[PDB]
Amino acid sequence: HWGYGKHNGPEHWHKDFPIAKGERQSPVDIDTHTAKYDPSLKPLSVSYDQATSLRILNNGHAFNVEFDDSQDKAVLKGGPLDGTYRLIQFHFHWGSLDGQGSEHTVDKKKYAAELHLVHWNTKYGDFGKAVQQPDGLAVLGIFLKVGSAKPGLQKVVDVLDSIKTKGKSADFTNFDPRGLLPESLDYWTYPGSLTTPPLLECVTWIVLKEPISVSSEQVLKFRKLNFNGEGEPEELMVDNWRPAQPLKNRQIKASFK
Ligand SMILES: Cc1ccccc1-c1ccc(S(N)(=O)=O)cc1
Ligand SMILES: [Zn+2]
Repeated sequence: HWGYGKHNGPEHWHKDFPIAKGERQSPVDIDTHTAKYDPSLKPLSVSYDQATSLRILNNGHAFNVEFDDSQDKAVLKGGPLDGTYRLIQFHFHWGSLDGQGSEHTVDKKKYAAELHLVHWNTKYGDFGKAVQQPDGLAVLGIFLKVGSAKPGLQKVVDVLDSIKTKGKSADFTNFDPRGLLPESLDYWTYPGSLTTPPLLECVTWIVLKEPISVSSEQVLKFRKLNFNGEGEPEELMVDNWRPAQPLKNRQIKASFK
């Protein structure tokens, strides 16, 4: 079934997931000149001090760093959001080359990678319920450019050898996701979807203006991961990104002038 290759990639997804051609699909191009500053947008509130990471998993499409979301430990609120969203996992999308890899683009510019911190609205009780709601998820998206290393990313990079193939997981406790954030929390926001199947239209996207810098060696190690399972022919996990989708009847709002 679905993946990122010629025969099962983004152009094919609509056959099993017709919502692929829906009215609020993600990612999108962020046209910075058309985005409107909204002075009524509140600052983001990122509360990750009590975050409890548990595990890192190669799921055959990316790797997820998973958190304990059974309590309000790591939460996102404020910004465009009403209520409290719990961090459940983060993952990345990245390219085979430094000039591609992000899902969102900025004035059509592609970054080397994009970090997604996935949160669900606690008023819906669990993640599975939340993805069935138009305001069920808040995903914080952060662009990665290649330059200096991101020290807070290195513990992720160093465990990737142990989860090379699909279905492999490793203990990944005591990781602090605060080390993945840029200085500024200025953001764009719009209503959208999951960027992989099932492509559900349940996401409030919050995309940070300021990218983080990662080193060429760090992203190189992302690209050594495998889509395949152990004992199967090696296919490098690269270019696991969906391209920009039609904006249709949506406005992107900016928290900043
Ligand atoms: C992969 C998956 C399975 C069931 C429910 C949600 C997901 C999912 C898909 C995409 C994202 S993204 N890349 O928009 O942050 C997050 C979760
Ligand atoms: Zn993602």
